[PDB]
Amino acid sequence: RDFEYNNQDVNQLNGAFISLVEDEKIGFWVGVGGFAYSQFIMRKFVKSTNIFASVTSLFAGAALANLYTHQSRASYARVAARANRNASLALNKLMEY
Amino acid sequence: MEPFGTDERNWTHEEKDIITRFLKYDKHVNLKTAEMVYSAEVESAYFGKAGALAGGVISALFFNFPIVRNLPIIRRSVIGVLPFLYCYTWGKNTQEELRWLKTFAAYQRFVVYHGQHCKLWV
Amino acid sequence: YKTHLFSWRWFLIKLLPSVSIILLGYYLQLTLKWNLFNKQNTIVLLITLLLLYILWLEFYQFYHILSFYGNINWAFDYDEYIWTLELDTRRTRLANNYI
Amino acid sequence: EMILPHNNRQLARQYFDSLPENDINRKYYEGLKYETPKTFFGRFLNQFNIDAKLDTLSKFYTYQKTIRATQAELQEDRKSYLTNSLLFTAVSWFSIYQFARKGAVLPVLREYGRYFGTHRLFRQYLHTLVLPLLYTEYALNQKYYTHMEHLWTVHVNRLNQKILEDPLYTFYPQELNVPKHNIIVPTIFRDTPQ
Amino acid sequence: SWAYMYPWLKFIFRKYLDVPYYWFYLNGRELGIRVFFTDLKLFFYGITNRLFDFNPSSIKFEKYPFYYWINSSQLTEFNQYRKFVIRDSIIYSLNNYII
Amino acid sequence: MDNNYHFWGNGDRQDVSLSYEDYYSILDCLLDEKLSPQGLMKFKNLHEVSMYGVSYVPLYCFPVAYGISHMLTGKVRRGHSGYRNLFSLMSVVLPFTCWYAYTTPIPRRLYTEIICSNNADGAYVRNRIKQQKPGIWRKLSQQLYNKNFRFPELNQDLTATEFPLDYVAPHKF
Amino acid sequence: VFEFLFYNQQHKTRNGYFINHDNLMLASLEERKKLIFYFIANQVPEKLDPVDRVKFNEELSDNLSTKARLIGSLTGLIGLVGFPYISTRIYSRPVLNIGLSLLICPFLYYVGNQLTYSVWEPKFIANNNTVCELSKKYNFTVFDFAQAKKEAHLKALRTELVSDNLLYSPGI
Amino acid sequence: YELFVDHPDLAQWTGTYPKVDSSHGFPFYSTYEMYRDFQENTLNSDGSFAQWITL
Amino acid sequence: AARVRTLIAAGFSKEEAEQVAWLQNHQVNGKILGLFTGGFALYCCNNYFHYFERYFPRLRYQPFTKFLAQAATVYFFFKIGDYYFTSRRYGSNDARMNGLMYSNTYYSTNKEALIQNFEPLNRKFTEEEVEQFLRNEGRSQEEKRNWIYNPHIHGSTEGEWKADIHEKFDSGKAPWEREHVKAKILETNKAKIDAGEEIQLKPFKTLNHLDKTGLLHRLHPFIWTNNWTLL
Amino acid sequence: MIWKYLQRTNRGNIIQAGLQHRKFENLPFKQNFDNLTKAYDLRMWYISNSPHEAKNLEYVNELEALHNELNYQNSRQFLFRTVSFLLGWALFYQFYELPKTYDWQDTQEPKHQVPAYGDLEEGGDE
Amino acid sequence: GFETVVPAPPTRDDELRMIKATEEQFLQQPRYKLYMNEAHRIAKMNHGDRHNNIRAHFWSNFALGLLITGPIFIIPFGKAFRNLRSGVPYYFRPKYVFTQKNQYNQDRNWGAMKKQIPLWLGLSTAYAYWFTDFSINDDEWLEKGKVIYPHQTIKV
Repeated sequence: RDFEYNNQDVNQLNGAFISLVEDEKIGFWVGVGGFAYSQFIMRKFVKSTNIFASVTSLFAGAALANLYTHQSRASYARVAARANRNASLALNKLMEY
Repeated sequence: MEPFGTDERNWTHEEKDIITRFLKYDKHVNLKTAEMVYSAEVESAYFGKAGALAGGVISALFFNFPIVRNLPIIRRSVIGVLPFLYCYTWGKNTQEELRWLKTFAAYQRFVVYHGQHCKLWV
Repeated sequence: YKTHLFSWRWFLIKLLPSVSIILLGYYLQLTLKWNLFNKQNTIVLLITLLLLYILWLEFYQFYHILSFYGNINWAFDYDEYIWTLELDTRRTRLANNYI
Repeated sequence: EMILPHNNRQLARQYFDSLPENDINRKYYEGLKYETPKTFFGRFLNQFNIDAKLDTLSKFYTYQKTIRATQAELQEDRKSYLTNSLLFTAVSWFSIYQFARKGAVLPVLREYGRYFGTHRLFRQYLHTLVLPLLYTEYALNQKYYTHMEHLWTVHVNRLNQKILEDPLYTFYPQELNVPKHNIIVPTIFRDTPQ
Repeated sequence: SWAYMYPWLKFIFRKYLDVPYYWFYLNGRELGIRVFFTDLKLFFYGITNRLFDFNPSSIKFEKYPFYYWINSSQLTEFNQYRKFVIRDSIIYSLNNYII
Repeated sequence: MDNNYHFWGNGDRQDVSLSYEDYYSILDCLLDEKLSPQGLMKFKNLHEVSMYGVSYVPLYCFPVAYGISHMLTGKVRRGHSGYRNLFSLMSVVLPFTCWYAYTTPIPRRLYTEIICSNNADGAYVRNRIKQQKPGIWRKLSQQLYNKNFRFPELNQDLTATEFPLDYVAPHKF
Repeated sequence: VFEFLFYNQQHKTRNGYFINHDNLMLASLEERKKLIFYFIANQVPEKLDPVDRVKFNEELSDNLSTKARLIGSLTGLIGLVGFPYISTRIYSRPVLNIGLSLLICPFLYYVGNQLTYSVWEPKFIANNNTVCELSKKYNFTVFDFAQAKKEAHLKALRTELVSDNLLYSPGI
Repeated sequence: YELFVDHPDLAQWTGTYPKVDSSHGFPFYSTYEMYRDFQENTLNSDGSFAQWITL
Repeated sequence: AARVRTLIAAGFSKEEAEQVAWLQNHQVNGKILGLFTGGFALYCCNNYFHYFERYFPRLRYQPFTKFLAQAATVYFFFKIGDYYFTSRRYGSNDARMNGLMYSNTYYSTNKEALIQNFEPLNRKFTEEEVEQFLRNEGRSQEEKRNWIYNPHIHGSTEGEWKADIHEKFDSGKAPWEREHVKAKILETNKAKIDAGEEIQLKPFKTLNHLDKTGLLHRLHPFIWTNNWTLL
Repeated sequence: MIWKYLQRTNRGNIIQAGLQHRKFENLPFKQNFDNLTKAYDLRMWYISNSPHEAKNLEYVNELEALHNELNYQNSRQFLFRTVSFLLGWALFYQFYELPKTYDWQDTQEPKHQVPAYGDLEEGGDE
Repeated sequence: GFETVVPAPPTRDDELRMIKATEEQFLQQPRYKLYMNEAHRIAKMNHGDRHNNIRAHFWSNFALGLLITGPIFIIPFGKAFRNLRSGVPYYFRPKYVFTQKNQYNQDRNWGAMKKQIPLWLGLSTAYAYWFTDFSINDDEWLEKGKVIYPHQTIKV
């Protein structure tokens, strides 16, 4: 016998994880595209340092990927926080001696 | 007995024939249901043949109608055959509908005789 | 468990003729100010034919409804080896009778 | 269903008895774990063994309700798809002949082809003969390939477990049915002392 | 014309009529507007999924005799209706006939 | 990501989704003696949520039919004057939109708990659904396969030894 | 609100510190055992036998621990190109050059170590036969995982508390 | 006053007496008979006993 | 200053997380107060930093010196704050000066107790430990469940089960204190015992070593701020 | 700043709007319902806004004529659209397999079908 | 399923202690919340306090949504009614009464108000229902129904 996580929390976590994985793949693709487009746009009209343009493109790509993945990541984080708090409290109640 | 629901497949023609045959001679089917099935099978035959004959009769007159008289052969034949097909389909559909409806009714009666319906408690 | 809920999946198909007649009537009411008496005869004929079909359907429904109130069925007496048709009353839902 | 093991004739096992020593099923009887092609192009090569696998399963499961239904459904679907393809091909051929008899020719392909220099009419006739069969093959291939991959995985799991009987949904013929004893004399009535 | 829908109209109204007072403390749950808004959001999500996501397949067998007539077994746990034994036996006999 | 994540009737984007009509259909193949207290409580909560949702259901479709009827009317807005025609058109159109909505699956946490339950209640529910409702069970199994939920009764199971009871659709293994 | 700068930050983003019961609530039994073994090895070797601890330390060094350091060093060396960045004939800015090098190279080292860890840790944890054997030998339970997480938090707190007076600690 | 000027019928349905000032000497463009039954069959009017019994 | 949920997210009860958060709050708030005080100094001493332009000629000629000096002043302020809060500053554990932060007595006592009495489990919980913990679900209520002895289910003797059940649950003896459990644990981690490392039976309870109030460490409460009397 | 973004309102939010000249610059050479609506709207705006009277009366007469013409055009459009909708409904009901797989349980009432109080409602016992 | 140890019949001293506890619990109740004194009074008071906190949160959220969603959404929505769909300025199309709106932009203002006010109210209500947690008083398993007596409420 071993400790059994709550079935409802388990199902919610599974759904959140599946959504998070799909959103992670989508966001990786989106961020790559955003970095490429940012580099192109900066080369189009911006006259500044190449390092500065590259840093701006990287920051823009990261921001775009986060904005594409913020919702799913936040939902997963909230679900994980609730489940972990519940599990820790239950285990501390069980392990108290 | 068969599944019920929108997603479930409809009863097939061969399945309906098999069900009618089972209801026609089953030793576990009551005499009232047997008489109902026999009466349904007997009278339902006239409708289809009568409809086919009506199509054959009306279509002949439509083949010699005023405008039908002086049309090319292909168009005249098509127009003439048009009434016959419609009336034959009507008669056959009426016969099949009557037979299958009474068959379904008999099936329900037989299921009641054996209590084969969920939530049907006396 | 006797909800007797009839599926709406056939109700729309059954009822469509009345809606078509209403739409034709609205069109005729909008067309009368701009059409001619002879030009509008086709609408009147079509409306009359649709009303006739509806009337036939309603007559068949009325006949079927009045029939269920009297249960006449044939039963086989094997004593005389015959089958005779009798008539008897029935017990059903008061809601069904009101409907 | 649930066939009684006492009345369960191991005819499938008999079929395994007649199986030769070179059958992969024997390797499956030895434990050959079967893996469906996880490589896309490889699965394309796997898209042509469905009929052979179905024949093998029919040899294995002549009484299984699921196997018989799958066989009948596959045959009916193949017949319907082939009839539709043949009707389309015949209609296309007749229409092409008649429209060319009046000059109407669709220049979908090149009017004169490269190399062989075949006429557009001949090329269109060949394309019309070819395409519908390929389309029906692709569609029935998707359907029956998924179904047969699942069925063959089930069969391999059953053979690797050395289960030599038929599935629980196997309806053997009437010859394999033990008739039921009709006469059953009830116990004579006896008063309970209490 | 739309008069046969008495059972359809009875459902929602009788469902709403069964609720006792919230202050009477039988269930203590009052989530009307909450249900409306949450169901609006959920239905939007469900429609979006039905539109641009993987759709459950509807293709099914259509040429086998009584292919949908499934009997109780170990794959069914035999937890069917208490009187479904007659149906199972009839299904088995019909399968023997069609085999 | 609404804050009412712990709501009994709340739902997620990719949870178990079932068509509303199916819900009512699913209510036609169960026995109350087969459910334990947890299953009974889940079923009662689902029944109450379904009552409220079905009450609010056509109302959600109300704007769609009204706009479509006006769209089907033409390019003129005779408010309260063409009201009769608009009302007949709405009485026709609303049934279609209502059927389309009732045929659309809707994700629900309670629906996921009732169906995909590791408990014996969930096992019995799955078995009875697979037995009595072929189409509904096939649709549920097809949806669950893409959700990576593997139950023993599922027809699209690669770890089974008995032949599947229904045809398998094209699915990526 | 700048606790990220004045406290310890490299101890939480490496060596499986992110693994929590949530992950254990999502994987299967064998995967749960593997993850628990990896977490126990990375966080609390005290519960592990000395031989298994030595083997796990060697495996971690061969897989990530030395590899992450190598990747970070490579990134920092790449960043260290042209150390005389601001240099002129009249004068060379030594303080400026040293400060720029120190600020650039550590950031590159951190980026490289993080990238190497995030890239290789999933494969090393998932597909290490030695890790699988250790998981089979140990079979840590849920209570063991909870105790390990608690002990890891306590040790992390102790690490910050122990080095509280590094300039003058008379001790009274 | 605006309502009575706009839709006098509604004013009659509202029982609002003619608010137009007819002191100008010219009769109003639209006179009407008031229906004060709503203003009468109330607990604060002649229908006090009837409204009280009803309540 | 570590948030109550995050410390509760990590395995900890309500009280233990609160105490750990109190310690972390002390450290982090001392550092933050020092840093913010350094920030208030620079906003006003900007002219003063340029006022001493005669005692150091290089600052005016080399601007980097000014920035370095500002950073050094900030660092000195942070160190002063750390000495004010994170230092030892041993003092009397009396009722007159405890609490008031002329000494860091409470923080020092909590840190020393945590550093001393905290040790890892250093072993794996025995099969009986998990089983007893699995049987410790809900039985911690104030009204103790009337455990019944069943001859066909509990077996052995009625008194034997009654004594065994009393020792397991009623007597309050943890599985860490069972004789057979201790013997098995000594047998289980014997290799580690062969290494000469002691195996702790009961896990180190953070609640038994940390206390923001300091009542565990026997610190006399402030007279003006506490009705209760310590010691 | 916030006031400069909230307290003051956009000019279009306060000013009485004008006519979108771009929407009235280029027009197709067809007497469409769009052109009819444009004429009707121009007439209505002139009538509601013009201070003069003679042009208002002329535009009123023209507006009555345009109302007649728009009624004709709308009648034609409504006829076409309604015919299309009815044909679509008929076709959809013609090709969609009507599900005759509903439960027959509501179609029977055994205790009602055969009177359970058979002759028990016919006279008491004693 | 595990039953607890059944206490014995309490003595007069324990009876007096319970009476004192009940008296203190009864005297503690303010008269501002008229709840009947029955078995479920304590659970009713607890659920009422939880619902009051939830309602206060919901009203605050409704106020916040009304303040926020307006300038973001309603005000731009006003630009949708600036001109008619035909591109001309919005003309007054009377339904039943030919109301004489002689003011400058009276027609546009009245139409925009009659349209936006329900929109603003509905948007505020939706924002409140979306951004307010009802889980404080929500009970998935209806576990709040346990009856607690005033004697068990307090210990003297």
